[PDB]
Amino acid sequence: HSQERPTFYRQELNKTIWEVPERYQNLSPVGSGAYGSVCAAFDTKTGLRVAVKKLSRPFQSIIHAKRTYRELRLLKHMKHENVIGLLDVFTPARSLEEFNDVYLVTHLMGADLNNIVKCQKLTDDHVQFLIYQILRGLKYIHSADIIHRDLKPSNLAVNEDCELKILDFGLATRWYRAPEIMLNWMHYNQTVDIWSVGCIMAELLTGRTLFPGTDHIDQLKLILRLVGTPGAELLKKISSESARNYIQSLTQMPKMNFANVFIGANPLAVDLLEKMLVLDSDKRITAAQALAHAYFAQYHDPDDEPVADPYDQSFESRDLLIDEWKSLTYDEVISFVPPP
Ligand SMILES: C[S@@](=O)c1ccc(-c2nc(-c3ccc(F)cc3)c(-c3ccncc3)[nH]2)cc1
Ligand SMILES: CCCCCCCCO[C@@H]1O[C@H](CO)[C@@H](O)[C@H](O)[C@H]1O
Repeated sequence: HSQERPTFYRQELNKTIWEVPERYQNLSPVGSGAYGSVCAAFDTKTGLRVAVKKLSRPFQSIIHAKRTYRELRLLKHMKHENVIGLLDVFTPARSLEEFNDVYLVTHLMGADLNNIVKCQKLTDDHVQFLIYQILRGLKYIHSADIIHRDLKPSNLAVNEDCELKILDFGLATRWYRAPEIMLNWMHYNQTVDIWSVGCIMAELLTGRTLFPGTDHIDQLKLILRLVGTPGAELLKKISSESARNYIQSLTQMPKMNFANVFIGANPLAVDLLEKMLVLDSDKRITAAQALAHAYFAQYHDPDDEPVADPYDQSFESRDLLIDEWKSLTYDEVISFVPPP
C-alpha cells in the first residue's frame, strides 16, 4: 500500500558486516569465495528457506561493475521453474551516492545432481523426468539467446521431489563440455549445451561417466572413439587448415553402434542420445526439438514449455565507466519487482 523502506538489521557474517531486511532471519554461512559469500536464511514473509548472497567488491573496477550488472540483469530476466531466478535484490543504501553493496536472494538449494544421483543407475522413468526438466530449462535459456557453455551435474540443483533448476555455479570439470568448446572454436551454437545434456543423460542411464578424460587430448580421443572421426560434411566447414590436415591424418573410425554401447536402455533413450551426441553441432537436436521426441511422451506439454521475453544484451558490447555501470546496476535494484 504501503510504501516504506524495510527495516534492516546488522550482523557479522563471513568476516564482514551484513545488513539485511528483518524478513530474512537466522542467517547461517554456507560458503565464501572471491565472488562474495552466501548465507542460508528463513524468509518469514514467504515462508521460504532462502540463500542470500552478498557480492564482494561489486564496483571495484570496470570489469567487476560490468560483471555485477550482467549478473543482476540475468537473474532479473530468468523467470522459469527449471532455471535459477530472483526472489529479491536489495541494498541498505538509501541513495546512489550511498550505494556500495548488492545482495541477491534466491531459493535455498542444498543438493546438486551428483549429490542426489550418487553414481548409481537411475530408472528410465527417472531419467526421462530429470532430462525433460533440463531440456525445458534450456529451451527457455536458449530462447533468450543465451548459451550456458558449461552445463554439468554440479550446475544442476535437484530437491527431494527431484525438481530441477539450472544454475551457473556449483553448490571432472570438463567431462561434459562440447568438443568445440574444448577446442576454443568460437562461433558457438546453442547445441553446445545439448552435447552436455547427452553426456549427463548417458551417465544417469549407465551409472558411468561417458567421457572421463584424464586431460584435454584424452577427452577428445574418448569422444572420437564413440562418435567416430569427422565426416566429409563436417570437414568442409573447418576454416583452419591445420585443424583440417590433422583431422584427415587420423585413422578413420566409424560411429559406434549406440544400441550396443547402451545395450539395455530404452531404445527411445538410445535414439535421443544418437541425436544429441553428434560431432557436428549443426546436426544436433535442439532443446525444443528434443522436448517433442517420443522419449518424453509422459511429460511433454507443448503448452507448458515456455520461452523467455526478448533479452536485451546490447550492454555486452559497451565499454563504460565504473560510475556508469554502478548507476545502471542501482537502477535495476530499484526497479526490481518480486515474483508473485
Ligand atoms: C564462483 S564460485 O565460488 C560460486 C559458488 C557458489 C555461488 C552461489 N551463489 C548463490 C546465489 C545465492 C543467491 C542468489 F540470489 C543467487 C545466487 C548460491 C546459492 C544459492 C542457493 N542455495 C545455496 C547457494 N551459491 C556463487 C559462486
Ligand atoms: C577432431 C575433433 C573435431 C571436433 C569438431 C567439432 C564440430 C562442431 O560443429 C561445428 O560447430 C561450429 C560452431 O562452434 C559451427 O560453426 C560448425 O558449422 C559446426 O560444424
